[PDB]
Amino acid sequence: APPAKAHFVSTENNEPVTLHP
Amino acid sequence: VSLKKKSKRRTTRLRSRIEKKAAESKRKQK
Amino acid sequence: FKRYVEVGRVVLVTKGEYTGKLAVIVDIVDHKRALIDSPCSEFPRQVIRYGSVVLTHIVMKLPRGARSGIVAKKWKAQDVCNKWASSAWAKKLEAKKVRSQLNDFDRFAVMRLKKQRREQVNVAV
Amino acid sequence: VNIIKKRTKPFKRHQSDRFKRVGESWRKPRGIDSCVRRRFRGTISMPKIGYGNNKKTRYCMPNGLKAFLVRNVSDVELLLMHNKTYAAEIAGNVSARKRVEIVEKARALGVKVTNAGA
Amino acid sequence: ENVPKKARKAVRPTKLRASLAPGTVCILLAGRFRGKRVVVLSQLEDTLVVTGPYKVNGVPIRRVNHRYVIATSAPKIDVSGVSVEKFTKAYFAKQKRSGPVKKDEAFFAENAPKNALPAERIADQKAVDAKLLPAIKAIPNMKEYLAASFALSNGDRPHLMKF
Amino acid sequence: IVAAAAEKKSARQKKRELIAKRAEAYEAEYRAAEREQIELARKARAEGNYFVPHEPKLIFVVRIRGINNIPPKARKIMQLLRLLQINNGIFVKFNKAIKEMLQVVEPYVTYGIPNHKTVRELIYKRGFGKVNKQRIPLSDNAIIEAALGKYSILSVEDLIHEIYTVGPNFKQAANFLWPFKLSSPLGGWRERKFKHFIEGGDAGKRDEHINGLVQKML
Amino acid sequence: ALKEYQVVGRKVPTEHEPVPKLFRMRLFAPNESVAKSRYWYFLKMINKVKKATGEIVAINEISEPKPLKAKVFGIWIRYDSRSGTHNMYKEFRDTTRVGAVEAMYADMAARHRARFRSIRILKVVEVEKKEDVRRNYVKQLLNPHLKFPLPHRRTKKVFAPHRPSTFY
Amino acid sequence: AQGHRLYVKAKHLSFQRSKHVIHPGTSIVKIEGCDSKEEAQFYLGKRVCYVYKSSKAVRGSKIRVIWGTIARPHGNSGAVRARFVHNLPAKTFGSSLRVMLYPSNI
RNA sequence: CUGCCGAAGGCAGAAACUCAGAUCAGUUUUAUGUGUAAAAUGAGAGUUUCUAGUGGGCCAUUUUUGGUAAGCAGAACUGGCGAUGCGGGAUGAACCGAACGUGAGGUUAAGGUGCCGGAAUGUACGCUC
Repeated sequence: APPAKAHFVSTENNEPVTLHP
Repeated sequence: VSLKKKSKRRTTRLRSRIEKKAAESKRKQK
Repeated sequence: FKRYVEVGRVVLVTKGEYTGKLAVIVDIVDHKRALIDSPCSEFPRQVIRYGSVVLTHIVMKLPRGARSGIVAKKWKAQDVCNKWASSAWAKKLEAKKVRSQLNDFDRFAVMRLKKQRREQVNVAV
Repeated sequence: VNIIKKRTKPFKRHQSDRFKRVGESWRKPRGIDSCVRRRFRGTISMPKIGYGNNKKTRYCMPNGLKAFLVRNVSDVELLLMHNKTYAAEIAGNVSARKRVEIVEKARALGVKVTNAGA
Repeated sequence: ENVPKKARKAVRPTKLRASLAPGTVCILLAGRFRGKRVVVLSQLEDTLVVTGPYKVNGVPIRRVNHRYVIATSAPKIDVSGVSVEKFTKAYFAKQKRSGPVKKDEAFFAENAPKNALPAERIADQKAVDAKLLPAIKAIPNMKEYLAASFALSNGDRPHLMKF
Repeated sequence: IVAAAAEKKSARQKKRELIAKRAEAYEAEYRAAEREQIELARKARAEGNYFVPHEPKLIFVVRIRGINNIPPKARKIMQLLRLLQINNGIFVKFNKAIKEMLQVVEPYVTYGIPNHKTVRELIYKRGFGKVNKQRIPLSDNAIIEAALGKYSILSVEDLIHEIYTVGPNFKQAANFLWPFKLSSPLGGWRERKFKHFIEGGDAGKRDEHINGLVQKML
Repeated sequence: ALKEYQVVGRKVPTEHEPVPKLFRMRLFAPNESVAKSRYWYFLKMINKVKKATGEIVAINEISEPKPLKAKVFGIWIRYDSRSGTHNMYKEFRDTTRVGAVEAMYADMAARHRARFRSIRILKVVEVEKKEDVRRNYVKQLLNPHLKFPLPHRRTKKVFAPHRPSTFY
Repeated sequence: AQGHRLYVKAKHLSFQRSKHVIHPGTSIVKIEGCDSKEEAQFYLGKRVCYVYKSSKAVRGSKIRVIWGTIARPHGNSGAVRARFVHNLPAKTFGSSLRVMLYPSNI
């Protein structure tokens, strides 16, 4: 398996959520 | 001066025996 | 001669790349660090520990947390510059600085001059 | 080119400085646990092949000419074409008559002699 | 009779220190005139063709290697008014010893400045001094500074002092 | 004789601008590749979206532990990687199979992605080609053209491109290259050399920080 | 030293999860590599997301918006001790969040013999309100008329000719 | 009485050594007035000389000199490493050396 | 005397000849369940033949059962020792580095920088009488 290629990761659908341990 | 009754420095058998029997203690508690 | 760590005390930096510069404490950050400023442009606003500075005897009225603009304004109003120089301590420091900047020909100038100073050694009988 | 010696101190047999029945000539230690053979610190070094000198200068005297043993005038004449690289050394058993005869022959040859003044 | 290989080492002119410009006062760090202060007339291929005013400190026309010279910040002395092209390596050439069979107190009596030293060399030195003295007389303290000698003392750190 | 000399000089010249044009093309390609990554990141930041760079296909591995007290499994793996000394460095085509292989010799080697300067610096200075099973320095392009001429590699710049960009002939280019014999790092390692790089040590993956080590190594 | 990083990541999309959720954490680490590993183990222990099936989508160092204003930072952390569990909350007055975290690490290593791996940081928040401050020494610093002489004055050049001043 | 000393003072401290191994090929020299490696940068390449006296008169003088050159700094406190034409004797530990001002670089 | 090769708890070497191979690997991926099968990297791979020495033991490692105030005993693998000098742990058969031709220069590992001892009585924050 080759290394993962550059792509896009749209976040307007799932905005990042803050995680705390 | 040491100012002690028991020497703070240890013999090589004694220091080696700790790692001998400390490991066995972990074996026993396991 | 007390030199309490006040808000607005002017200080002389003695360790770091800003050695020999004059600053003023704006805020006391904690037990062991403080915020200082200075009207001089070459010295930027920064937080410095007390081990890298010696406190002076000059205290200048200054509201806490003031920006560099009015720190220069109040510094010029109370004339802190050349008030520090008026003290003999600054005269000794600048005399040392000029003596360090001195050169071999001018060292020979000092040679002759202090020989002319020892010229007299005249004491009244 | 010049002369470079890797080592000048000669290898002495171990304990030859303690016993006289033990000669100064090098003998390789054979004991399995001997300090000399196991090469501990502060011990006399052992003859290694790495101690050899440059081939272009090996066997050459300090002046660069290899010494060639000579007994008679014939041996002197053999150094005619090698006078720039070999030097005649007189054999120790050559009598006085042949020594002076040989040394003038070498001096006429222009061949250096390493024991001429004897 | 082997022929050595052609070495690819060519000779290029020396890049002297920029501080050793002609007309600069410098200290001799070695030689018979160690510690003396001199005025650099010009720069030769390797050394400095230099002299202290002989009527001041008595330092004749001499070459000194640039690595044995302390350049000063003392004000420049004009040297543009005197020619320097007569000072060449051949001019300074010490002829040739031609055998060490000498020094029986005769080579040393026949030496010194009375003999050997031509009256011509005295003429250039006096001419250079005649063209140099008016400048150092005009600017104060050069005559006394050049007559004095350099020496270290207690509390003197050469890596801190700047000349 | 004059015709042969002129024919030799001409063809050798025609090879020279060929090398020059190729090197110029590769240099332009590198700059266009870095420009596009910056533009991709900037536009993603402007839109609020995120952009994931390509994961580099090239890895540089340096062995940092001696030949003593190594388990046979790690010994065999580093034998496969041709890391038979400390400080020895190799370019490896990082892929799926290499990752798990390096996970075993992780305590014994450190690896990260080299930049253009590192791969250029290494080949110019530490670059020794493997010709006829002999270690021959890359002192001229004659060695490269005579040893890798069947893979269209004709100069040092061509070799640098095939290594840095992981070309189709990367295996042949890397196998032609003797392992780099780097010196002990100037300034030294960290306090402990045999912890994980993530724990304040030096072993294991270090990503873009292998360049800083290599500068000290060289 | 330390730098504060934000790490945003997700698992690799599949047919089961075409649009995986995006997980962002604010965490402190000397460099990006330590931050990514610090994040990955945190993600493993909170949400059971494996490192192999995930990927770091965004890495961004963060600088202090107002490094020239003295602030008070309260830090909620969890400690692994003999019992393996403890909760602490400290307050540090400093002009930067990074420096406050560095001071916290130094204090905990000095007091509870705590290491970087033993300490996990839950939250570093700013306390602007004076009343919300709980620590007396922080309140001592926050008093308006703070004043005190220099503590620990402590003062090659061996063989000084005169006695030290160590005063004014 | 004071018109001389175109040199700076120094002490021969010890051989460049490990705990149990000494390397007499290079020596450690402590220059008076030099207290940092950046200050030792000035003295790098200078000519250090060891001056001693002997009983037998050679060339009509009692004084013998061993030449040397400062090569690199040693440590943080200003000590340097010196290499001599003849390695200094181990009985000169703590003896006085004279570091001259040539070859000058300023 | 020197040099080279070099173990063993069926080996190492010698000679006689295959194929410029998909031929092997104290290895990792892929597929099927540590076994097997068919990509990565490294290496020139091999087959029959005969002929020296050895077949011991100590130390630690992870997998279990029998156990007791308390240690302990019996297995399997793994290495180190043994054939191995060197740096460090004040010194040392088993601890941390590092595998050794003769030298010059540079840089490190482990461990260290008050003096003995080469190297900061360095910087920064706390704790302790």
